[PDB]
Amino acid sequence: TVAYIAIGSNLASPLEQVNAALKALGDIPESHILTVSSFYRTPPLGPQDQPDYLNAAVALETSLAPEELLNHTQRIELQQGRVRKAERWGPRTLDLDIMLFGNEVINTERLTVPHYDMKNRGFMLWPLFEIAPELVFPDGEMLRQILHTRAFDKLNKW
Ligand SMILES: CC1(C)Nc2nc(N)[nH]c(=O)c2N=C1C(=O)NCCN(CCSC[C@H]1O[C@@H](n2cnc3c(N)ncnc32)[C@H](O)[C@@H]1O)CP(=O)(O)O
Repeated sequence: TVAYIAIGSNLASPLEQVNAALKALGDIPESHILTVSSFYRTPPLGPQDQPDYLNAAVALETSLAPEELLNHTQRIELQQGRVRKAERWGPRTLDLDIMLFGNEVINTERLTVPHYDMKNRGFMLWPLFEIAPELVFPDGEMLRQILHTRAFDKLNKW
C-alpha cells in the first residue's frame, strides 16, 4: 500500500523538525519512504499571526493497517513534535496527515481518508501533484483535474 502523507511545521525554523520527521517516518515498522516532494513555504490557512508553514508530501510504502499507521504518525507528532525552549517545552509544531491510504475510503472516529479538506488545500495538493501527478482519487476524480478546475496558486519553495 502506498500511503501519501502531508507534513506541516510552522516553526520559524522547521527544517530540522521536518527532517527528523522524515527519518521517523522511515523508521516505522514495515514501512519506508518511496519519495519526497520539494519543501514549500506556504502562508498559513487561518489567522495570519502565526508563521509560514513548511509543507511537503511523502509517498510511504507500508504493509501496515491504516489505523496502525495513524498510531505511528501520532506517536511521532508526540515525540518529534515539540521542541525545547529554555523554560519549558513549546507547543507541538509537526503535523502529519494521511492524505491517502492506497485506494481506500475510510470514515471513522479516528480516520477520514481521503483527508477531508485536502481538496480545498493548495499546500496539500501541489506537493502531492509533484510526486504523483497522475494520481486518481478513489471516486475517480483526478488530482490534476482538481488543480485545473480551482487553479490554485503554485507554491514558493522553502
Ligand atoms: C489548517 C492550518 C491551521 N493551516 C495550515 N496552513 C498551512 N499553510 N499549512 C498547514 O499545514 C496548515 N495546517 C494548519 C493545521 O492546523 N493543521 C492541523 C491538521 N489537523 C489534522 C491532524 S489530526 C487530529 C485528529 O484528526 C483525526 N484524523 C481524521 N482523519 C485523519 C487523517 N486522514 N489523517 C490524520 N488524522 C486524522 C485523528 O484521529 C486526530 O484525532 C486538523 P485538520 O487541518 O482539520 O486536518
